[PDB]
Amino acid sequence: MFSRPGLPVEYLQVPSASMGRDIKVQFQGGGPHAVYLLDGLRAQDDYNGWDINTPAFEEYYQSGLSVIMPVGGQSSFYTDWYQPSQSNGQNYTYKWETFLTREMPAWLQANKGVSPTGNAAVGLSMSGGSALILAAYYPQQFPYAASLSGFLNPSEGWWPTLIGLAMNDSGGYNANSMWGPSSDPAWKRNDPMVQIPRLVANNTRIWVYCGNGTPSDLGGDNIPAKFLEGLTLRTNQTFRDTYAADGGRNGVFNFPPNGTHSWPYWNEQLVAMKADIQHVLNG
Ligand SMILES: *[Se]c1ccccc1C(=O)N[C@]12C[C@H]3C[C@H](C[C@H](C3)C1)C2
Repeated sequence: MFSRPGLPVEYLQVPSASMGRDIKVQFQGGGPHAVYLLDGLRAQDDYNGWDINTPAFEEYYQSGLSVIMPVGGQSSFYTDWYQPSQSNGQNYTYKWETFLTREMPAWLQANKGVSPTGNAAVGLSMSGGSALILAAYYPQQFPYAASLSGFLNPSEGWWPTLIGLAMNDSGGYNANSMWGPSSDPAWKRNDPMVQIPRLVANNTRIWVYCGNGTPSDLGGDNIPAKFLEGLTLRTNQTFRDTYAADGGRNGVFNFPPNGTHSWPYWNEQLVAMKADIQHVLNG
């Protein structure tokens, strides 16, 4: 849990005009290019889950890369929502894509000397897909994206229902307020599987971790674990195969037999990809 004392970790308050509030960002300056470490479904407002559960700051200290951990955004999918969640009295609209792609990089450039371009987005659970979507639509910002136990085909089959159940359980957030009903174009727009051709066209460097066993942040009380595990396996296989079929050739896939959907394995992936990110971003 957390990193060793004495590191140059700063707790920053970054204004978001789109959300009408400051967003807390934990930051370790270490070079003009950065790794954006995105949190999972149950993201809290005190610390990013990467900091709470891993020594990520310590691991990337003196790596030649800055580390950016935005704080907050429970159940947000790091996306721009249509409107506030109508199930929990949310009193503003999540605009996390606007924050991550416009507001935050402008502020970090002016205040911390971080380049708005040539960075990596690394996500897990909820934010695995977010990382891939950010790279799909903002390739200059994110030539590198990692999805660790992400939801790779959120618009397909039972996934919109299962994601909705999880979002409601995680703070009472309503998926309808986010991307509309499952027939709405926003579901396909934000679906990594559907956006494979963008990832291929831009030659995004992708790193995908597939986990085994008990699901992370998925479905609800009614859903049998085995059913969910089977859906996850088949969706992951479909993503890897479709990426290849669509001409993708810049993706590193990871499926260790003992790997689970858990912080120790997500951290192992973060450690494993460090040299890769250094090479891609810094030469
Ligand atoms: Se990520 C995933 C999901 C479903 C099936 C297979 C995989 C996957 O990445 N498999 C491997 C197998 C071998 C060769 C490649 C690199 C390692 C080891 C994982 C692909």
